[PDB]
Amino acid sequence: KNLPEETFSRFLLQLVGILLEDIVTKQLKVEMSEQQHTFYCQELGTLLMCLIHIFKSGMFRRITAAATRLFRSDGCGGSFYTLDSLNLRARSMITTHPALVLLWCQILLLVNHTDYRWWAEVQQTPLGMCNREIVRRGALILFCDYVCQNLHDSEHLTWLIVNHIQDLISLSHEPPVQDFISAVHRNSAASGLFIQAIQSRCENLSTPTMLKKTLQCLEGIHLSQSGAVLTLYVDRLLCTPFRVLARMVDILACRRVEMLLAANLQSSMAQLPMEELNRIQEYLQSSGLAQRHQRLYSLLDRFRLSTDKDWYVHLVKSQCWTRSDSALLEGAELVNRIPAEDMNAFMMNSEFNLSLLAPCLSLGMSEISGGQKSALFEAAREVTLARVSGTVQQLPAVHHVFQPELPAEPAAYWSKLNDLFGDAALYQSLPTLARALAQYLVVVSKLPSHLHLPPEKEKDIVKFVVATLEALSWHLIHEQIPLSLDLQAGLDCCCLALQLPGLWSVVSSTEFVTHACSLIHCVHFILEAVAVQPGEQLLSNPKYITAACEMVAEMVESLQSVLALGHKRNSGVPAFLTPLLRNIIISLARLPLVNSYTRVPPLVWKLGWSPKPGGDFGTAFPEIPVEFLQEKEVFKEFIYRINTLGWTSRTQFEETWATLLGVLRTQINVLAVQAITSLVLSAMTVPVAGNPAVSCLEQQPRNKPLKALDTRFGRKLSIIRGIVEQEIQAMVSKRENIATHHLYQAWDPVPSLTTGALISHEKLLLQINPERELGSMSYKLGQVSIHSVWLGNSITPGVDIHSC
Repeated sequence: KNLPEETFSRFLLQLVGILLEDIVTKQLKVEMSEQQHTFYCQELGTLLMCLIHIFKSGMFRRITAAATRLFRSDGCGGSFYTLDSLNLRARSMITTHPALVLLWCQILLLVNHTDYRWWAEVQQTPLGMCNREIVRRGALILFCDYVCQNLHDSEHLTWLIVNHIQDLISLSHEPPVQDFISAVHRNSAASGLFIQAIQSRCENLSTPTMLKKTLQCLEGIHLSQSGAVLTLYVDRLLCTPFRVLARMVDILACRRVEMLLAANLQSSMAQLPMEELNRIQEYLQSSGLAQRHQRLYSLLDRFRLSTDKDWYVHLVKSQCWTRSDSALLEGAELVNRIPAEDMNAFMMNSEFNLSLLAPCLSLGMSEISGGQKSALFEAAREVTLARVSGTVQQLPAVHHVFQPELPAEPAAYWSKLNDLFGDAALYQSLPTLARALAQYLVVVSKLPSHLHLPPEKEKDIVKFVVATLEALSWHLIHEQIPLSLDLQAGLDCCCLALQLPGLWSVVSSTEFVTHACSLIHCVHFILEAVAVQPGEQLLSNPKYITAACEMVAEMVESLQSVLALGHKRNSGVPAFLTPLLRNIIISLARLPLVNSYTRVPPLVWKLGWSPKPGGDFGTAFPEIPVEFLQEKEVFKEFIYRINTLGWTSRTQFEETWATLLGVLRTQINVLAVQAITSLVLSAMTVPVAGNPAVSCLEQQPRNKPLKALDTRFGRKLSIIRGIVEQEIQAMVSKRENIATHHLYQAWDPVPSLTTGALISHEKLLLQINPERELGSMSYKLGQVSIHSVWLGNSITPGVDIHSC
């Protein structure tokens, strides 16, 4: 019993199917002409204009409902052109005929078929092919105009804004995406999600044409979300050097303050917090930004006020025993001239600002780097490490590995973790205690032995890198991003404990199999919930150990594609983590829990190689035999795993030496003389020598140390140009050496020379040769100058590196 609805709708959807099995699968000069191909792809152009007139004009009522029960339906046992067969033909129509794959985008929306498998290939959700950007930007102007019509479905609003951010803004002169944004300004909860996306994509919104299109879309947003547009107008986008992009973000930030005070004073204070308001004004005084823009600074002072020995002690309490302020560089100097016999009585108290404890550590280092020992920096190492222990004392006894896929399925262990740890008051401390351990571990390479971390308190700083990175994965499931500056403060406590020789050794032992496999689940969870758009991947024994072992193989192949600074695939990571997350995937696959599997290239596990592991751990595979390396595609992927990964204790250095010499058909003679170059240079490195995480290749200045210094006027010369050169490298230089975001990371790996200590950056003031970009550390034909050949090897006319 065939309906007349049913007879006429199988005839127009299987005549789209005849025209598309030809244009793909027919030869272009054999069966058809070219004058006969001007008119064969032009009969598919006026038959898709007949199908979007029946579904839109509404006069054809019965024909619209018939297709929706068919594209959802399978074919009759294969007797029809079914809807998954018809759509394989069209994605190979992408490239030859890109004007007719924009007409097939507007039909699939119109039938209620918004299926996220096909809509990701056409938009590339995380030089170029010139004929796809008509379709990639053409299917995103057509996917917004379907969202704007029926905006009641919130499932389609939250997909297109979180994923496509750099594309949603850069189209804003278009009549279907101009209407998508105004409804977001109408909607209360849909406006707040648009503003979390730009803070991740500020690294690409700096070119002068991409920033003029944000301010026309951040022009008028909802009044309940004008407190998140005023922390974005001050922190990120106002420091642009464009003086009509610093002038047009003065029109938009003074206008948020004026509509708020004529509004209710009740709803606006819960919108812009009293602790969050003090953070903003500390950014403007240490910089010159308040004195540049006068109109912005007048409006924020009126907001707050509507809402002598022992005399000196009381005045400093007003900004420290409080909730939060923006006085941080100004707050840190006041604590200095407390009489220095009593810091802990006046710092370790009920509620001292822990954001006045982490910038307290930076200023007392500058005193030590030049001169006398610091009452700022000695007594604030005592305060930092006592608060770290009690939270781990608040943690339970026996630790189980974090699992974001099946969290409550193991046990009721996670009942304690939401009440003693999951409190929103205990969570606030974990990014204030997280800036604390970031600045303390850096200066360890240049502190005296009074100031190094204790050996008994060394266990409790290993256990606390594990516990603050699990509060980061717990908000992405539930609430939002943590703060995305608190994405950035928690993964700096983790990058430094893996660089020190003390803290890295404790993570390797048998007692910490649960704590080293939980930094692998939680750095793969922050890298996948940011880079991998929904419906993708990164690139294209108990269970948890091999679920931690398979996790590290996937992430290292991304450093080619995903986390390489400036790739086409790196538009999705917001580029303040590509310094941070590149240095941290290296130093976790140097663990003896993991390292044996990671050197095996991925073409091997498709082939038949799987011996048994045993090392009193999970995976202790032997090294790869020579017979697999005799193929080039199999041999190009083993050399990748050994250079960016480095090596370990000296027994593992001679294992890779014997595998390459048996290779020494001429396509594999070329690529293995280049693999012997890279093994010697990891014995040439001046710290740990085999770790590309911490270190880089030693270089020698061929310029001698100067004569113009060392006089009484000459010692004055060295202090003045110490301040000028040091904030250049924060702006000008390339940070090849440095992962973290901190300021005074001046580090040049020139050794002393029979090698000795390392020379600091301030002592080699003008030694570095002019052949090299500032701070960019690589081979550039001048690493060892012949000054340094003759005084290490006295000739003038742990590995045995002399052996190799």
